[PDB]
Amino acid sequence: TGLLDGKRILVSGIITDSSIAFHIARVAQEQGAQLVLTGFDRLRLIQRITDRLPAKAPLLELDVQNEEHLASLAGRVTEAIGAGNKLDGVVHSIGFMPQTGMGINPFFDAPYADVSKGIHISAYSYASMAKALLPIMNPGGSIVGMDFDPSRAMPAYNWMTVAKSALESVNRFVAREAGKYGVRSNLVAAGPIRTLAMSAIVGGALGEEAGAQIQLLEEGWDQRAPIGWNMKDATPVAKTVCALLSDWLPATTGDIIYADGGAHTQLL
Amino acid sequence: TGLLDGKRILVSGIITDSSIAFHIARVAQEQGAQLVLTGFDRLRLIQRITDRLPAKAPLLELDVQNEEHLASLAGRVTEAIGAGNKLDGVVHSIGFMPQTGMGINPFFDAPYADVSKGIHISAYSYASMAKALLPIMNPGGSIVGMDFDPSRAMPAYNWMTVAKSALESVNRFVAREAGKYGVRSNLVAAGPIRTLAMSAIVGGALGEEAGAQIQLLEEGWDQRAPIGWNMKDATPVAKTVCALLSDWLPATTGDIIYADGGAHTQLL
Amino acid sequence: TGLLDGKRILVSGIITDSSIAFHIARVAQEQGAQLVLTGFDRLRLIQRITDRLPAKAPLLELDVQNEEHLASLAGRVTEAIGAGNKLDGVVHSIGFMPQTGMGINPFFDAPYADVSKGIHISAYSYASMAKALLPIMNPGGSIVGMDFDPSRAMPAYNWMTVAKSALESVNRFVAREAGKYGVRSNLVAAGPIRTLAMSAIVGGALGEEAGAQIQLLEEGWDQRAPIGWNMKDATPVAKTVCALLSDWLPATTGDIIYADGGAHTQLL
Amino acid sequence: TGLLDGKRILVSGIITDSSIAFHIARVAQEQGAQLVLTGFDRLRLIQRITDRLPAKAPLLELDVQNEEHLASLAGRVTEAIGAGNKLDGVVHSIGFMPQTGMGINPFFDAPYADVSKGIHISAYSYASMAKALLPIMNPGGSIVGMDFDPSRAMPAYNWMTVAKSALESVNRFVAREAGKYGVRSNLVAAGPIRTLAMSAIVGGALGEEAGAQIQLLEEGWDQRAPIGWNMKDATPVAKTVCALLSDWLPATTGDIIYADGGAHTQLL
Ligand SMILES: NC(=O)c1ccc[n+]([C@@H]2O[C@H](COP(=O)([O-])OP(=O)(O)OC[C@H]3O[C@@H](n4cnc5c(N)ncnc54)[C@H](O)[C@@H]3O)[C@@H](O)[C@H]2O)c1
Ligand SMILES: NC(=O)c1ccc[n+]([C@@H]2O[C@H](COP(=O)([O-])OP(=O)(O)OC[C@H]3O[C@@H](n4cnc5c(N)ncnc54)[C@H](O)[C@@H]3O)[C@@H](O)[C@H]2O)c1
Ligand SMILES: NC(=O)c1ccc[n+]([C@@H]2O[C@H](COP(=O)([O-])OP(=O)(O)OC[C@H]3O[C@@H](n4cnc5c(N)ncnc54)[C@H](O)[C@@H]3O)[C@@H](O)[C@H]2O)c1
Ligand SMILES: NC(=O)c1ccc[n+]([C@@H]2O[C@H](COP(=O)([O-])OP(=O)(O)OC[C@H]3O[C@@H](n4cnc5c(N)ncnc54)[C@H](O)[C@@H]3O)[C@@H](O)[C@H]2O)c1
Ligand SMILES: O=C(Nc1cccc(Br)c1)[C@H]1CC(=O)N(C2CCCCC2)C1
Ligand SMILES: O=C(Nc1cccc(Br)c1)[C@H]1CC(=O)N(C2CCCCC2)C1
Ligand SMILES: O=C(Nc1cccc(Br)c1)[C@H]1CC(=O)N(C2CCCCC2)C1
Ligand SMILES: O=C(Nc1cccc(Br)c1)[C@H]1CC(=O)N(C2CCCCC2)C1
Repeated sequence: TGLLDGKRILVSGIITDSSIAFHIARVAQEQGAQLVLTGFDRLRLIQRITDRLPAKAPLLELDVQNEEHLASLAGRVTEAIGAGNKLDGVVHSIGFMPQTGMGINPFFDAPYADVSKGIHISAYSYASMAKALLPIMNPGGSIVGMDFDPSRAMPAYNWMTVAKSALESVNRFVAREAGKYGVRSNLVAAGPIRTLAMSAIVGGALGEEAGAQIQLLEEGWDQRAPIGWNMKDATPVAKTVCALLSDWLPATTGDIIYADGGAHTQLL
Repeated sequence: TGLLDGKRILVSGIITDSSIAFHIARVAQEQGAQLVLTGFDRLRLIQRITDRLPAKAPLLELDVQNEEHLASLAGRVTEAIGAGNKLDGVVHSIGFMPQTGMGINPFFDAPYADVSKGIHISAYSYASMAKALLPIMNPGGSIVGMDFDPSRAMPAYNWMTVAKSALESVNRFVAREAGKYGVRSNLVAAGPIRTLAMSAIVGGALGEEAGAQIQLLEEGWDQRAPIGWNMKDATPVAKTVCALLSDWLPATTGDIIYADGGAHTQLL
Repeated sequence: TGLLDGKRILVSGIITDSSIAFHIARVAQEQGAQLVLTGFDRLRLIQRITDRLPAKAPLLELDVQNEEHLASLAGRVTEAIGAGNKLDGVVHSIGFMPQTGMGINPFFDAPYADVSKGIHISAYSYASMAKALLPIMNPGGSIVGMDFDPSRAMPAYNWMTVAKSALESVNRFVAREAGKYGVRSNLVAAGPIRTLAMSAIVGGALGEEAGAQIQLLEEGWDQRAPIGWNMKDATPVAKTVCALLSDWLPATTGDIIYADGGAHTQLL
Repeated sequence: TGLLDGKRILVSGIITDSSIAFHIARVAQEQGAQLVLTGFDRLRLIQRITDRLPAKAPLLELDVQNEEHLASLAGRVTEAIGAGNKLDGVVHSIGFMPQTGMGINPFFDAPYADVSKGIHISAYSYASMAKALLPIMNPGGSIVGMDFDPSRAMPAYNWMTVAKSALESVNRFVAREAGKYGVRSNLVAAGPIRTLAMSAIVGGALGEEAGAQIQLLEEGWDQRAPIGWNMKDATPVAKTVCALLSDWLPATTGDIIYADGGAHTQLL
């Protein structure tokens, strides 16, 4: 009876209880969705974290840089949700950039191997996951990825900005493919969320100046947002992802929905 | 139990059974909303049309060019929904441009009096309506207006394009005001919908070349849209408006959601 | 031998020696252009100001709200530059909004008559001037208007933002008409320039909060701009307008060039 | 006495006489610039081609994937233009994507190694070249790269679209670095130019459907462009690059100038 009643949804990207994907998973389950989860590398940790979700959900291993994992993924999902069943939704909440590509390390000093790894995980993998899963998605389905608005440059975000610009472009091409299946593809551009790592960066993990810059970004964000922005609360973001996973945005694809308090619409 | 259960929503803009606002009203009522309707000039016609909606809804007169109508509107709404009750939602589905400002009449030949009238009704009135109704809206509420993507020029749409560009700008300022009330303001940029008037234009009501241009626009739209576009079906648009009226896009304001099949994301 | 050698260019919008148009006129003359000037209302003042330009230029009266002035304009220009000669360039540097539509007066309290007047002068008149002058422009010619980036809302600029959004839309339609003549149409989106009026607003002419907001805008602008921004210097803006008036941007029309230090490309 | 009189400009990207960079080089020399050229792999061919330029220019080898080439580049340039002299301009006209990432090969079938190579050459190298050359650029200098508008998806261009989206993002960060040197960074988004390779693709080199799609793109481009578009003529593009290399766009950085006939401003 919830927003997502009866829907089978794959959620990637949980690593801590502060992960945006954890909150996406929690809200989707509150709204009646049946989930399959995917996790990278630390599956014991991730199972222990996801035990706290309101309902049980199978956890599958997925390193998006691993071709074998991607080749087997649809079969492993079908095993978890049962033969003859398909997915209605896929959430990509995956991002990574080596520390040379973010923070106080100069923009020009990031080696391309590092940048390439970040773009692989943060942008190309959105296509990789759609390739793997569209064959087991139902018409009317929905693929959602997470974005951080890269239309303008900003301090420290550096090559991760570039990776997000690439992701936005990938999403428009994934929509062309997904459309053949009756499936939508979209991104949610979220405001800053104080995940574990972000608090670590604010605390200086990538250099003092980067931490200072993020605090400034956060303060400015809430100021600009006409309805404000609470960086400690991922729930408005998770709700937005569930809106796109639902039946209520049926004519939106290849697009970007901004769950950012309206900040990007305001100069000051 | 629907998406809009318990919500009180004002819907403007119904004039025929093919009006986008009629379909918005129908879907909102299907999803549990309690409506108040507003109508321009032809209230007997509009009552007869809206008798076909699934539930009863009070019809109020509102000419957005009439200062008296706007000054009395909140009191008349409060009378209709009962003292102590406020609105959760407001739908602006109002547009007009004199024939000198659209169609085959040359762009340069539209007198400013005509253009000004079109901008008054199509853009300024979004601010007028927000001014009148924000004092009787609840926190968490939502103001939605209808848009037709004006970021690029196109044949025949002419000064109505300009009016929509102005509307998009107005919406960003209305978000700043609405935010003070805990209310969101957004537009839905819809693909072409074959309303009575559009079929009239396709049939040559504003000149043969304009009709030909709209048919080309419509065909191109469905081609570009990765999930296609059915100009005869307003329901995907109405669903999108209901999504914004709901609780499920709580961090989106001053913004534009595209219910256009994804066409604007694709060149060809 | 200058950039604009041999070119005949009409420059509107001079009212003080700090007007952007004064600096446009000065630079164009330095670069070899032969000018015709147009002025509103205070022609004695404007002649006295423009006596300080490096070369003589005929001054013609043009109130863009006056239909007679617009109807006679091409004939008066042809008289000034000589029969058989046409214009190569037209600069629109005209803007106005009543004080109810800018400053600390609330957004919702601007009467539409005031907003309409501002849109007439600031947006519709770009079309009016193109209508009047395209019949006496040479192929390869260039129409340039002044813009202040309205893609996001901001404090106090209010309905002038809306007028600029409308102008951007008008410019795209003027390009369609101008193209028939082999003429380009573009806008220059300038950073903040401390004209007489702006210093007056900073000094509180439209309310204290508006003045404070502009100082904040100015400071933020220079901070964001990767090459900085000097609000006291209009010359980089004037140079950009001359670039568009020249032969060196032959494939750019309906477009917006940002002479803003790069500020709009940067979040922080 | 030309537009670029006295300026020392590095031009990369010549491989045939139809290369956009050849035409950029030709026009810059016509306008008084003194050039240094860089070439990839086929230096005998490139010397023979560039012998046809109006003036002599040293050719240097530069594979942007080669760290040694980049590390030595500034020293080799300084050798060619003489100690104590610096560059005023740098043109990046470099792009590549393996055939798996463009054409009729499905979007999902491009291996990441191929995509990474394309992004390395087409996007990261803009940063690589700026890193190498900013230490030998004069204040007031200008870095220009070539772009093909990737804001919307389109048939066949596929991962090259993604690479261009990344480039646009890189350019905004390169502007932040370049600004420290008093140097601007910008892209020129060109309309389609019928280079050797493009004619090869139109002739079916990357599959019949891709060729058909490009012909459609080309036809639509000229139709939309308000001043038209001649895919056989690179000169308007080269002129635009020279405008950015000149002193006449001094307040534009991190930005994109569209030398596309105005096509991107028009829907139809
Ligand atoms: N935190 C914010 O402020 C913010 C804002 C907007 C968007 N986003 C985006 O939201 C998404 C989730 O980020 P988050 O803030 O929740 O951080 P997070 O660290 O909780 O999530 C990132 C996830 O990426 C996964 N990942 C990394 N490498 C992987 C690989 N090889 N294979 C599979 N998964 C891999 C990690 O295991 C982790 O689960 C990312 O796309 C991020 O860019 C974050
Ligand atoms: N039809 C499409 O293709 C399309 C596409 C995108 C957006 N839109 C927009 O959707 C909205 C509804 O348009 P529609 O196609 O349903 O047409 P419609 O003719 O059914 O609706 C337009 C409404 O505006 C009302 N109106 C006109 N002058 C008014 C005034 N003075 N005061 C109050 N109301 C007034 C009319 O009475 C009518 O109800 C408009 O904003 C239109 O621009 C339409
Ligand atoms: N000053 C800035 O910060 C800034 C920034 C970006 C863009 N702009 C724009 O540049 C242009 C010039 O502005 P400015 O700052 O030089 O101010 P200004 O006051 O010097 O110029 C505005 C001009 O508009 C003219 N004008 C007003 N009503 C008119 C009418 N009825 N007919 C004809 N002309 C009329 C005035 O006489 C004046 O010459 C305007 O379009 C303005 O919006 C200004
Ligand atoms: N042709 C068009 O329609 C078009 C349109 C817009 C933009 N562009 C862009 O203009 C630029 C030039 O393209 P073009 O059409 O003139 O094609 P071109 O083939 O003539 O130029 C591409 C150049 O990239 C060089 N290159 C490839 N790999 C390299 C490497 N490892 N190191 C150094 N250089 C390398 C090639 O040697 C060649 O000189 C590219 O950025 C292209 O994306 C082209
Ligand atoms: O890093 C972030 N913001 C951030 C913003 C500005 C500067 C810097 Br340094 C960082 C947020 C946005 C984002 O994509 N994140 C990712 C970064 C890679 C690992 C997963 C989380 C976290
Ligand atoms: O007119 C429309 N499309 C349209 C598109 C292209 C050219 C021309 Br002429 C028309 C649609 C979009 C739009 O705002 N409409 C309005 C026009 C004013 C009266 C209410 C409906 C109808
Ligand atoms: O007003 C301006 N900036 C400005 C910016 C922010 C808030 C406020 Br209040 C003002 C500048 C930009 C602009 O279009 N101007 C116009 C305003 C109308 C009269 C001519 C000059 C001056
Ligand atoms: O490829 C092009 N257009 C193009 C457009 C649409 C589909 C396809 Br397939 C191709 C043009 C634009 C562009 O970046 N080019 C590059 C491609 C890589 C090698 C150098 C030239 C050529």
